[PDB]
Amino acid sequence: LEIEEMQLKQAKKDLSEELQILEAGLFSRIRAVLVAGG
Amino acid sequence: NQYYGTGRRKSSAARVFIKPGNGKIVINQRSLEQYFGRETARMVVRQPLELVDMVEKLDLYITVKGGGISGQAGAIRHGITRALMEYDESLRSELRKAGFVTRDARQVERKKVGLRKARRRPQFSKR
Amino acid sequence: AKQSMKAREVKRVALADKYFAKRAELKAIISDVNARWNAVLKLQTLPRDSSPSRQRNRCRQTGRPHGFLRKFGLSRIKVREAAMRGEIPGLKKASW
Amino acid sequence: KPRLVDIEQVSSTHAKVTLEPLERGFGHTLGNALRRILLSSMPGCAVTEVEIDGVLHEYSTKEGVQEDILEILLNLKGLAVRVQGKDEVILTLNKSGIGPVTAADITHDGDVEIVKPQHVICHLTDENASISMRIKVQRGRGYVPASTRIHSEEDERPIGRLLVDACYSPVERIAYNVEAARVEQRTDLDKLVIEMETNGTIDPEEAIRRAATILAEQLEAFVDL
Amino acid sequence: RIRIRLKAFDHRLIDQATAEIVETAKRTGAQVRGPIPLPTRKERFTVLISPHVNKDARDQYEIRTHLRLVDIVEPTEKTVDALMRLDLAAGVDVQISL
Amino acid sequence: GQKVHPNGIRLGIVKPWNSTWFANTKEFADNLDSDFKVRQYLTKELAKASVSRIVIERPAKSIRVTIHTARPGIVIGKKGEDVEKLRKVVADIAGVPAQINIAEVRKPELDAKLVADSITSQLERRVMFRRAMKRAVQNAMRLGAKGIKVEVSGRLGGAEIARTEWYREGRVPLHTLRADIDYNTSEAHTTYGVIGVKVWIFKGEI
RNA sequence: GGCUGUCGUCAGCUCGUGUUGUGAAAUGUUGGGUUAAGUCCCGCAACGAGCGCAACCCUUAUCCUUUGUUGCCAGCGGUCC
Repeated sequence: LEIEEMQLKQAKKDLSEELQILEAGLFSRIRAVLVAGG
Repeated sequence: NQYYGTGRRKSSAARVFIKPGNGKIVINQRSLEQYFGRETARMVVRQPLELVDMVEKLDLYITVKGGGISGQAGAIRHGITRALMEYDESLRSELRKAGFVTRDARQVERKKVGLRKARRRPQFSKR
Repeated sequence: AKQSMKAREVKRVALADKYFAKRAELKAIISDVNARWNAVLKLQTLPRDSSPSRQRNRCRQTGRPHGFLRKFGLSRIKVREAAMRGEIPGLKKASW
Repeated sequence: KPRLVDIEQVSSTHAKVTLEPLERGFGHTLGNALRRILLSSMPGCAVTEVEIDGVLHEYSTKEGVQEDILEILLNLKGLAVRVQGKDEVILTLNKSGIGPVTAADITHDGDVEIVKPQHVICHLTDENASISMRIKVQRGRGYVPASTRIHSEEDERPIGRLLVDACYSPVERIAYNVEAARVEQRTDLDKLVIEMETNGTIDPEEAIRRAATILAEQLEAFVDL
Repeated sequence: RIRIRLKAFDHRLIDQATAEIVETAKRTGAQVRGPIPLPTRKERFTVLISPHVNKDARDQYEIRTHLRLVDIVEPTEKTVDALMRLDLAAGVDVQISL
Repeated sequence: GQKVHPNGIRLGIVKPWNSTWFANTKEFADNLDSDFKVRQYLTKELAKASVSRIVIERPAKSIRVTIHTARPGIVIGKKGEDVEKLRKVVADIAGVPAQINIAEVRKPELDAKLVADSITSQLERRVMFRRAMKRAVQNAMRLGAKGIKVEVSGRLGGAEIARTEWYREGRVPLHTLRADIDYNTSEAHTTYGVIGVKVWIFKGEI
């Protein structure tokens, strides 16, 4: 259970790291254009 | 020059400095007669001195501060007798004969639980 | 030690704090040469258990009020055990 | 007998000591004997035991560090330390942030002397990443590996305490050279020039004096037999 | 001049804890007038052994509070700032007052 | 009664304190107090953890706490289970950043505590006192050691007349301070009475 | 249970083996000296061993090494001694 808990925590970390690089970067880019236009 | 001699007994601290000449004696800015003189028997301090012809011999500058009369007087006697031994390391036999070279290890006593005064056990007329 | 008893003390602390510990100080002024208002002297009776004198310590371990020692807050035998078991820092038999 | 003088100090590590007046067969003899002493028997100080935070054993990987625990342990061996008064001392490496760990970084306490401010231990490659290892130093004579240290331990529950091969030798390299000289009234006399390289934890004049003292203690028994 | 005090419950710790200063806190910058022992504060206690009755019981305990002074006699910066680098000792009161 | 604590009597030499730290009359009062709460609790959730002693270091607002146990792994947790829990439980209990380092007990047959908590547990398992008391404790003599005195209180077996038992091997000169012995107690509240036990393991001399 | 007082700081209490009696049991541990003491020395069908007694712990009695603040003042010096 300790291994599978660690594997689950690392899996959530890796996939969230993808969502923070892309999706934070994409969300800020879309928001920056909306602020300039509006 | 000078010759030091600790000496002590019964929570006492003797400090006598024997100088060549001057039979004058002072203990803490006081006379051996104005601090001890006319006491119970403070004739012990100058005992070892006269024990070998003093007064017109050497000097005694003491600085004691520990224990009551008896003791504070016993300490000095120890320091002095100890001191002279320095001026002449060939008079030990003499001083030892009297019993000055040795210290009065016989100290006070410690009280004890159950008792009332370290030894005085409580009475129980009925047993 | 009883369970009820070992509880009252607990409260005697709280109240003797929320009030007296800092509030009694107020009346302590008037009820003292600080130039003794009767009203202030009377107001002194608002509580009861609220007093720093109504506490009998009691063993911090068990509760036995007899044999207390602010040092360990324990009572005789408790200090005895804790001591032998080294549970108490730097403390061994005393002999001299 | 020879007179020890003329210390040509090149750097903190390197040096070149000379002994001018020596007999025809005294150039090679003392020099070769001292070479055997200096390399084999040389008192010093080095790392023995290390305990890292968030690491149960070696052969793992810490979060926020590119260099592995096994690679860090090897770098710790190369780190030079010199202790004056204390026999054993435990240092603590408190540091964090994006960049390399210079070399010092440890809190400076007691008699522990540090001679390396550039020597790389590890590289931090993340913002929040942090490291705090307690490093132990021990005094000895020669090379003591990690395999020997697990024998007469008796109860070693500290699993975090990852062991390293100890290396208690200050000298890196030694080299003597005998060259002829013409002193104030002489026929044929060798000039012993001892070139010595150190880790920087002990002076060259102090090392050569201690090396000659070891040979004198050994030779003392040989006279009376 | 900054004064340092060390009061432990025995030499098993008060020793190393003090030698540390003289060694570390005292290199060349700090002057350090010297390590003194100072009188020990002896506090013994008598507790009734038996639970209730037997007054003649009692047991005597005591806690020796060993202290040391030393104190550095040189307010510099390079050496007077290498002491904080020492906070170990699981029991060595170090009142660093001036 | 007529015996001095074979441990406290030596608390000065050859025997360290299971709680070394400084404190003044002020906090000292509540200090040893918390130590009890934390120590008493560390057993409650770690009884079967086979824990021996439980030291408590205290530098400054950060107690250490070392739980010596023959069974470290079980006191460790699922790679963080146990540790985290305890290390966190020491929260308001001491209101300070309290750590926790486990210590592995070498040869759980020579440590008093264990050899005591064990025999008592076996008793609670409906087992003949004599058997375990002797054999199930005799082991302390096979893994080494020189002398081990055991002791089982009264009420052993069906009987209203409480009786104490002997059984000892090697030599246990508890009359020697330079002897150093591993003494510890252990109860066993059974169907009736509280059969006690005392372990006296003589681990070498000086 | 845990903890305590008492005979009593008394010198006592036992075990293994061996031997002795049909056996409970004895011997050892008794005897001769000796010591504060089952302390020691001889003896002796007993030879050894454990809990004890002694010694390790503290404390007090001399001196030495070391450090010298709040402690000290022998010398030298300045004195709001």
